[PDB]
Amino acid sequence: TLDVFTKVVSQADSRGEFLSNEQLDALANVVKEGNKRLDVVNRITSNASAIVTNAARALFEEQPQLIAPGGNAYTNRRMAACLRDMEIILRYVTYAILAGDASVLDDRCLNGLRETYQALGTPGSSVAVGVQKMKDAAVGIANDPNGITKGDCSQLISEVASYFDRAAAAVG
Amino acid sequence: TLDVFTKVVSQADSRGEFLSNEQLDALANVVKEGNKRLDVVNRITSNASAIVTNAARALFEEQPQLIAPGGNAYTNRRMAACLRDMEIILRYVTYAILAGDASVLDDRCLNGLRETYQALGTPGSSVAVGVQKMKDAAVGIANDPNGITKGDCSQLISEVASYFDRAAAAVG
Amino acid sequence: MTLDVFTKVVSQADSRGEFLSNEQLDALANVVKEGNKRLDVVNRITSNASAIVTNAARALFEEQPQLIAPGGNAYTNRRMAACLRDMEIILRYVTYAILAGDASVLDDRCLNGLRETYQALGTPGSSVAVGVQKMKDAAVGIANDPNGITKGDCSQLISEVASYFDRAAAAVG
Amino acid sequence: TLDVFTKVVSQADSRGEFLSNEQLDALANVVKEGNKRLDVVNRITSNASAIVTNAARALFEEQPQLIAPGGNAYTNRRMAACLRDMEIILRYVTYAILAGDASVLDDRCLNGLRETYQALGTPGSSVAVGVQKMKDAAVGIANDPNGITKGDCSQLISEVASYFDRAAAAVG
Amino acid sequence: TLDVFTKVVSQADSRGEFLSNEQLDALANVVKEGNKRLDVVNRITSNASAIVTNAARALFEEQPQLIAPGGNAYTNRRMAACLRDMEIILRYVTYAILAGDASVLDDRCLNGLRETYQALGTPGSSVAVGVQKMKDAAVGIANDPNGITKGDCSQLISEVASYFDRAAAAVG
Amino acid sequence: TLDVFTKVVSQADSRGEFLSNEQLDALANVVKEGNKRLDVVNRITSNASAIVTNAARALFEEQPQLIAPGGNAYTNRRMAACLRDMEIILRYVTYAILAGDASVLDDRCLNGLRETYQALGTPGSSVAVGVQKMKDAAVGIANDPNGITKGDCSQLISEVASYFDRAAAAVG
Amino acid sequence: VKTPITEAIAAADTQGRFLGNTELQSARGRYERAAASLEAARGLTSNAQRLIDGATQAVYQKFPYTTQTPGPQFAADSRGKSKCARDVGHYLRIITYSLVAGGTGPLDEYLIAGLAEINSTFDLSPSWYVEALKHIKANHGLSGQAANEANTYIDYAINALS
Amino acid sequence: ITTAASRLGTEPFSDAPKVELRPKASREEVESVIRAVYRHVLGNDYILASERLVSAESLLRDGNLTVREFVRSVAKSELYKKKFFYNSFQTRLIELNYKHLLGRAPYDESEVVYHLDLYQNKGYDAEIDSYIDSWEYQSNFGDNVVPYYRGFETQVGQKTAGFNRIFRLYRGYANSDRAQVEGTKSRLARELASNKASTIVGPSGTNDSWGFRASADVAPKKNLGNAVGEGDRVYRLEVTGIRSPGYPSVRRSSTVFIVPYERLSDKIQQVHKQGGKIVSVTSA
Ligand SMILES: CCC1=C(C)/C(=C/C2=NC(=C\c3[nH]c(/C=C4\NC(=O)[C@H](C)[C@H]4CC)c(C)c3CCC(=O)O)/C(CCC(=O)O)=C2C)NC1=O
Ligand SMILES: CCC1=C(C)/C(=C/C2=NC(=C\c3[nH]c(/C=C4\NC(=O)[C@H](C)[C@H]4CC)c(C)c3CCC(=O)O)/C(CCC(=O)O)=C2C)NC1=O
Ligand SMILES: CCC1=C(C)/C(=C/C2=NC(=C\c3[nH]c(/C=C4\NC(=O)[C@H](C)[C@H]4CC)c(C)c3CCC(=O)O)/C(CCC(=O)O)=C2C)NC1=O
Ligand SMILES: CCC1=C(C)/C(=C/C2=NC(=C\c3[nH]c(/C=C4\NC(=O)[C@H](C)[C@H]4CC)c(C)c3CCC(=O)O)/C(CCC(=O)O)=C2C)NC1=O
Ligand SMILES: CCC1=C(C)/C(=C/C2=NC(=C\c3[nH]c(/C=C4\NC(=O)[C@H](C)[C@H]4CC)c(C)c3CCC(=O)O)/C(CCC(=O)O)=C2C)NC1=O
Ligand SMILES: CCC1=C(C)/C(=C/C2=NC(=C\c3[nH]c(/C=C4\NC(=O)[C@H](C)[C@H]4CC)c(C)c3CCC(=O)O)/C(CCC(=O)O)=C2C)NC1=O
Ligand SMILES: CCC1=C(C)/C(=C/C2=NC(=C\c3[nH]c(/C=C4\NC(=O)[C@H](C)[C@H]4CC)c(C)c3CCC(=O)O)/C(CCC(=O)O)=C2C)NC1=O
Ligand SMILES: CCC1=C(C)/C(=C/C2=NC(=C\c3[nH]c(/C=C4\NC(=O)[C@H](C)[C@H]4CC)c(C)c3CCC(=O)O)/C(CCC(=O)O)=C2C)NC1=O
Ligand SMILES: CCC1=C(C)/C(=C/C2=NC(=C\c3[nH]c(/C=C4\NC(=O)[C@H](C)[C@H]4CC)c(C)c3CCC(=O)O)/C(CCC(=O)O)=C2C)NC1=O
Ligand SMILES: CCC1=C(C)/C(=C/C2=NC(=C\c3[nH]c(/C=C4\NC(=O)[C@H](C)[C@H]4CC)c(C)c3CCC(=O)O)/C(CCC(=O)O)=C2C)NC1=O
Ligand SMILES: CCC1=C(C)/C(=C/C2=NC(=C\c3[nH]c(/C=C4\NC(=O)[C@H](C)[C@H]4CC)c(C)c3CCC(=O)O)/C(CCC(=O)O)=C2C)NC1=O
Ligand SMILES: CCC1=C(C)/C(=C/C2=NC(=C\c3[nH]c(/C=C4\NC(=O)[C@H](C)[C@H]4CC)c(C)c3CCC(=O)O)/C(CCC(=O)O)=C2C)NC1=O
Ligand SMILES: CCC1=C(C)/C(=C/C2=NC(=C\c3[nH]c(/C=C4\NC(=O)[C@H](C)[C@H]4CC)c(C)c3CCC(=O)O)/C(CCC(=O)O)=C2C)NC1=O
Repeated sequence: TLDVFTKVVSQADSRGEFLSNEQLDALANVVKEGNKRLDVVNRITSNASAIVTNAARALFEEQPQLIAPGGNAYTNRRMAACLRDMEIILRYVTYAILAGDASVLDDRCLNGLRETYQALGTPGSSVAVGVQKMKDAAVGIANDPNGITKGDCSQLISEVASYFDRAAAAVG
Repeated sequence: TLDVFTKVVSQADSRGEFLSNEQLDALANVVKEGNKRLDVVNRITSNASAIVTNAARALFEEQPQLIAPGGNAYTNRRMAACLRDMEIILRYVTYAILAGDASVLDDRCLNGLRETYQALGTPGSSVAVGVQKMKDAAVGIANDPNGITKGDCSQLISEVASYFDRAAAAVG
Repeated sequence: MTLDVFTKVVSQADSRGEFLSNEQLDALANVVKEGNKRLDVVNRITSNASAIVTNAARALFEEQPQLIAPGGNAYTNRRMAACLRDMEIILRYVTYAILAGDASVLDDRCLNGLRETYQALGTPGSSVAVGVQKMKDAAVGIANDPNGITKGDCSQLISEVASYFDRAAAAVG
Repeated sequence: TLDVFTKVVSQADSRGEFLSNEQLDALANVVKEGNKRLDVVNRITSNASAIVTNAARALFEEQPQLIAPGGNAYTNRRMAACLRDMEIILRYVTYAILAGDASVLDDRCLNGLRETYQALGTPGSSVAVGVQKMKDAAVGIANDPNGITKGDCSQLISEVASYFDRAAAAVG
Repeated sequence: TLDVFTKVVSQADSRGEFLSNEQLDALANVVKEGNKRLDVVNRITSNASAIVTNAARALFEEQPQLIAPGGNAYTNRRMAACLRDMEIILRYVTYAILAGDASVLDDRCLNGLRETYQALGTPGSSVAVGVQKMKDAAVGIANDPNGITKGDCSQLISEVASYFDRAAAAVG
Repeated sequence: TLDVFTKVVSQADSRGEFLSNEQLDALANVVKEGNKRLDVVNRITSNASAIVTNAARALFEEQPQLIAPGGNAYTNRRMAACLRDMEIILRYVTYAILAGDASVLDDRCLNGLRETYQALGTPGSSVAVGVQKMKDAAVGIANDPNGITKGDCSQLISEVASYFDRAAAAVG
Repeated sequence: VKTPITEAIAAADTQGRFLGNTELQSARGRYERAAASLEAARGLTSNAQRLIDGATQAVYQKFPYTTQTPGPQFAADSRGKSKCARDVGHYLRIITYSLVAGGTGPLDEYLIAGLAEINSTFDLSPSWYVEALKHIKANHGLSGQAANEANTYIDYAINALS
Repeated sequence: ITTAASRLGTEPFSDAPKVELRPKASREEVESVIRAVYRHVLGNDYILASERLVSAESLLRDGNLTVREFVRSVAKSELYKKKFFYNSFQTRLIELNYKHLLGRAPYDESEVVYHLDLYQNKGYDAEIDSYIDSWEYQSNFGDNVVPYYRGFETQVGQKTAGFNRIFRLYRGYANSDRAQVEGTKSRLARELASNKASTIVGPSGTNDSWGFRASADVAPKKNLGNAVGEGDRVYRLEVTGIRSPGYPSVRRSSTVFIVPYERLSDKIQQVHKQGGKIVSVTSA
């Protein structure tokens, strides 16, 4: 588990020097940009259950044999299996935006996930068609103009979508 | 590549004894029934191209999304490609009836076929619905009463259908 | 996993997603009809279960006599009790296969990782399947003998009782 | 290899409908802004070799153990190894701006790069400190105006820097 | 491919210092003890074919089912297979004594050999019973008191047997 | 592979002088007429398959022993052989009109073609009776008055027919 | 990596045969030959600090503009002169490495592999380093056959420079 | 590999005759030459009529072009580039080109280092030439010899780490090279630079257990601890796919369990209760 605050410590320990002033001016922007990050996470987790089924209205409608008899999402515990861990993508992507660095994402969704997904027999590439459909709905909710004072969240929007692209790369 | 003649050698080599007289009486019945087997293969191979499309008149009519836009038999090389692979079932089932043992069948259609069929994204179970439709047409052709002197090849016929059932088991 | 004759004709019928046809039910009606014979026959194997194993061990070791001679892997006494500990486990799962009527419960226990341990340990793998064939020669001799039992053809069961031993010898050798 | 023109075909094939008029008005803006990109792209490739060493004037000066004895950029073919493929980042980022979509970028720099970079022993995080230093020099050249008619180039530039951020995310 | 001369370079490159004087006094003993090593190798390669069959008079006599019908050394190609690579142990052990370091031994006989020996079905432990029988015959020849001026072969001799013990450890 | 643009470079390199102004006025003329060259090529390639069989309605009807038993166009792969390379004449003549110079034509259809056509046994002179029949149909299509702005295409047409005459001279 | 003991191995390994007397002849040369090569290693290691600052101030003589022109590549300020003794001091390491190995391998793998790629990018002219190595081969003070020994590998780095 | 040929699926390639274009061609042999070049160079991908390379087949019939200079024409075509080159990583290309043309796995790291330096300065055009104009190609394939699978055989000193990797390149007879279950990513980039050689998984189907490739964080291959067994008798176990409550109880399948000799009787019964199948059992 690493951070933005702790990773700029950990490489600074490996070189064994004191922290420079332009690293502290970098972290001062992280504290300054910190409030926005909290707001983004709050909206994702409050619409967390609404994202997953709305991704499941397209993850299964686009590849309709998966549900149909024979596919690996066919029976009912198999169907509840790809809602049990469609949300675990959201459970750890929201941990990554909170920490601000994807080093907590790559131990849980990216570490051994591509190994089980050929051991089980599930289509690995049929996950990353719908994690992209989560990202299309996650940054849409995140960018909402209602109930929040206007501010620039562009850094979060593009590197929020970078966490989904890392979440799709190690499965496909 | 094994046979009926060569497999009763190969286990007899592993025990290291001479061939017994009741194994030679077994093989004498295999020679006696040899004429019937040749006739069956000839009938199948002469109606080989007529079987495949008549199976494709039901493989796609029963699961009609497959050629509809989105299915994996949709575009034209995908349609043609599937047909080419489908016959190869008939190319090796006819090799199995010729050899009389399914040991040449399990290296080509049964060995790694279930691995590619989740790597590509094709429905594996949607093959074995139509290989059964080949078997319904293959043993119907073999059974014909026209142009052939009558004899009882029912034993030969049943284990023709066992090769199709092995061809459907390792894909589904 | 554990499958049957009754459950495997369900499981492929689920994968195609259709109702069960009438000729599949006429097939299963013969399975119920031929079902009684299997139980009586299978009781004869388990009642002579311990008598088979040593009578196979009068030939498994007499034919390859270095195995119990000093140096072989059946030499010392726990090593000898090791190939009676699991000579019977072949019979423990072959009798499960004849009961279920399908070898899908046989291939998870005796056929799955057995050929991997048998080169990790150092035991001769091919010296097992010389004696599992000697079990099959004694198993179908007991199951066919008609003693104090009404006589009906038992041919279908016997041929494919011996097919379970041949599957049990193929994945070890 | 996908495009802006071909990707709006490829999802339109998956739904199987004709292309809508507002997709063609979208592509008409892509043609309209097309001339600027060629101009923008040409400035990167003409200053392509000048970027790499000027990034190497800071990639090694900031983490100076790397070329000091012991680091993985120490010996001379090891040093020429991180100029051999510092430019391959620029070789494929310029392909991404030309195509207009990062789908050609993610097969070459983002696909298996994070796997080799723990197999070799190179610091993976010490790449993305300097790919950011490339982006600081790439958008400085692409924006600077000398002897060119002036039009807003804000849209092209922001998503030029998005390709570098995707190039830094899958290595770190 | 490493050496005694090149491995004391390669760790000395990783620390980035000049070679010390006691490392050069170490290598001066290697040159001084160098002549003895050549003599030992010459006697092994001249009795190379005589070792292999004399090991095969005991590798098969001690485990006699291997040759007998059923064992993996039974048929004739199979038998010539464990003479085609019984000597490859001697082909690379003699390369190890020539180089003076086992780093050329571990890429060919020790790298993937334990993986094929469970993929093929051969007994892996039944190799290292006879590689020990090679070592009992190799150091018996390399120690000879006839036709050679007396000298100390104690250091050259013990670590010749260490290469056979490394050759038996990664197979068993 | 040479051009009109590159051949006026290549002789200008051999004399080693700068390009004169009347050579640039010559190349400026080509740019002005550049649209016409593109238009002619497009028409030919869109009617490319329609030319070949309509030439084959006369190449074989005029010399009718060729497909009669005994001729070298008799059997069916022999017949498909003089349609597999009747079009290769059109494949490289259209490359010559695109490049604007016949230097790409003379390496493929004119280089060793007259050597194979006495090695095989085919009539070489019976090709150039029908390549003239292609030219009679090619310049008839490239000269249409419908759907194209009208300008004389004679400068282009006469030296389109010069490429067919070069294509007939080196075969006959 | 390239060594006469290694070159005997990789020749005999690609043929799939044992070590013949022709590979085994070759091993002998390093043993006989090396005895004089390790003489050349101690001659350069003991005189190492005299030879580096003897070299990096000799290149400043023939190229006086290299200390005057303000450039990152040029050794104008102290940072270039700090990287001067690093680079020339890297050369005497690899020359002493290829001495005790007997082959040109460590010279071939550490120093000259990809040297044309790096000198074009950083604009370091290779005429600088060849001027330092001519100072080393004339001022090492080595004598006898060992003086021949260092003189090959220095001159081998010269030809790979140009 | 007589005994293991069936498991491997290497039974077709074991006794398969090389195709061997004759100095004087005939039509029945020429089309049979082009078929077996199309299977091995393109990894058995189906070739339709537009993909048939009708012009380069045309050159072959004359006899002007030998087999080896035909294989360069199919490798330099966009057809072979459309299937492999445009999606695959560049280390994934190197294991393909060694497999397609030389017929073996990249055994050493230096071959990947050297081939990337060539592609960069000169191009993939000149990179295909470096396989064909090499001594490993000319020694085992003449000018008129169709390339085949030389991986299974001993191959005159090829590293036995290379022998494992060939089974990791292709999965059997029925596979192709765009159709394996790992897709675009490279398969022998991790095992080559780490110099560890993973399990020879057999090909599918005849093997009950196929879904085990070398995981990211696997436990070490040789243990050093006693592993809580009275004596050192430890055997490594590799399970494919473990079914259980999959989020809480078995969070990661296809991992090794390091159990010593005493409980190995018990452990195999524990694995089979979940339903995972054993791949390999390696001592330590
Ligand atoms: C639609 C794009 C958009 C976003 C995302 C946005 C967020 C946003 N959140 C803000 C404030 C804030 N946001 C939070 C949110 C929280 N603090 C906590 O500790 C809680 C856990 C959490 C709520 C659950 C807080 C506490 C503030 C303080 C300032 C305020 O009251 O607005 C502000 C005030 C202005 C600024 O930060 O520059 C912005 C811009 N504004 C925008 O225009
Ligand atoms: C003789 C031994 C043998 C077999 C069996 C074989 C099968 C085989 N089928 C393949 C593809 C394929 N196989 C199918 C088959 C189908 N898809 C569907 O949805 C249908 C239900 C079904 C036809 C009824 C398709 C559609 C492809 C192409 C998939 C793609 O291009 O994405 C491939 C991958 C290579 C390629 O497609 O070029 C192989 C190797 N190859 C062999 O050498
Ligand atoms: C409808 C069910 C049915 C079948 C299948 C059938 C086949 C059949 N084929 C026969 C003969 C035969 N069949 C063949 C066929 C061939 N030999 C070759 O070498 C050729 C390659 C091949 C033809 C292409 C031959 C040569 C005979 C010899 C006897 C005869 O002339 O009938 C006979 C003669 C009687 C007997 O064999 O007992 C039978 C029964 N009879 C039946 O009632
Ligand atoms: C339920 C499926 C299943 C099976 C079959 C199984 C077998 C099994 N056999 C073992 C040993 C063994 N098995 C044998 C067997 C034999 N020796 C011979 O020569 C004969 C050919 C053969 C007897 C017929 C021997 C000798 C050992 C011990 C070898 C040794 O430890 O050196 C061990 C080692 C540790 C232990 O037994 O507790 C296991 C786990 N485990 C399982 O989970
Ligand atoms: C030697 C070859 C041979 C066999 C194997 C054989 C078995 C056999 N068991 C039978 C009956 C039977 N067998 C059983 C046996 C049992 N039912 C249970 O629920 C118990 C668990 C189990 C005894 C432990 C029963 C209950 C019947 C009913 C009919 C009868 O009483 O015979 C019958 C009656 C006739 C028929 O089934 O067609 C046959 C044929 N007959 C033969 O000729
Ligand atoms: C076409 C896309 C593509 C890329 C980019 C690529 C990179 C790549 N860089 C590598 C090594 C390397 N990569 C570097 C680069 C670096 N190390 C450092 O110290 C610096 C921080 C950093 C450069 C800024 C170095 C020095 C090596 C050699 C490391 C070694 O040999 O262990 C390797 C493994 C060995 C090799 O063949 O050279 C690959 C595969 N391969 C590809 O196919
Ligand atoms: C492939 C060869 C090729 C190039 C290179 C090319 C570039 C090119 N850029 C143009 C325009 C332009 N290019 C730019 C670009 C920019 N202005 C800024 O201030 C930004 C920083 C920057 C973008 C980041 C602008 C603003 C225009 C104005 C005209 C237009 O919209 O096209 C035009 C319009 C026509 C003309 O200039 O004669 C040309 C020719 N055309 C070609 O045929
Ligand atoms: C590759 C061809 C080749 C060979 C074969 C070779 C052998 C060789 N062994 C030598 C010495 C020697 N070799 C031995 C070897 C031994 N003495 C014992 O009593 C032990 C039992 C045994 C070692 C096990 C000894 C003791 C010497 C003494 C001289 C020395 O230290 O080199 C020498 C020193 C120079 C000479 O003898 O003229 C030679 C030439 N030189 C070559 O160029
Ligand atoms: C029958 C003899 C004949 C020909 C061949 C002919 C062609 C022809 N093409 C023209 C224009 C043109 N032709 C093209 C064609 C194209 N530009 C592209 O970039 C595309 C790739 C390609 C179509 C696929 C274009 C773009 C023009 C511009 C002028 C116009 O719209 O006519 C014009 C306009 C008048 C002129 O050029 O002087 C002529 C003459 N006119 C004739 O009388
Ligand atoms: C272990 C063998 C080895 C050597 C020798 C080596 C040299 C080497 N010197 C370099 C730069 C340099 N080299 C010099 C040295 C000089 N420039 C001058 O002005 C003087 C004339 C001359 C010294 C006498 C300087 C000043 C730089 C920095 C130039 C720059 O940053 O652009 C660089 C590129 C950047 C770097 O990592 O520092 C390398 C790779 N690398 C190696 O791996
Ligand atoms: C109990 C005594 C005994 C031994 C030792 C033995 C060896 C033996 N090794 C074989 C193959 C093999 N042997 C090797 C070993 C090597 N090839 C290389 O590339 C390396 C140089 C070398 C190892 C250092 C390999 C890789 C195979 C598989 C070759 C093939 O399948 O064609 C084969 C034929 C196929 C087999 O069953 O696996 C036998 C019989 N058999 C025996 O009964
Ligand atoms: C009188 C009208 C007439 C024509 C034109 C004709 C052509 C013709 N060309 C043939 C072969 C051929 N055609 C070519 C020509 C070409 N292949 C290439 O690579 C080039 C692209 C192209 C020339 C530009 C070649 C090289 C062969 C020999 C191919 C083979 O032997 O397989 C063949 C089959 C074999 C033969 O007898 O030589 C015929 C029938 N036959 C006819 O009766
Ligand atoms: C936080 C890291 C982590 C992840 C991600 C994880 C996932 C995960 N998903 C699993 C199963 C599964 N996962 C899926 C998922 C899907 N199948 C489809 O067809 C859909 C496209 C897709 C959902 C969108 C399915 C269907 C299974 C059941 C497979 C089976 O029962 O064989 C399993 C094992 C089976 C189980 O217990 O349910 C794991 C470990 N476990 C972890 O520890």
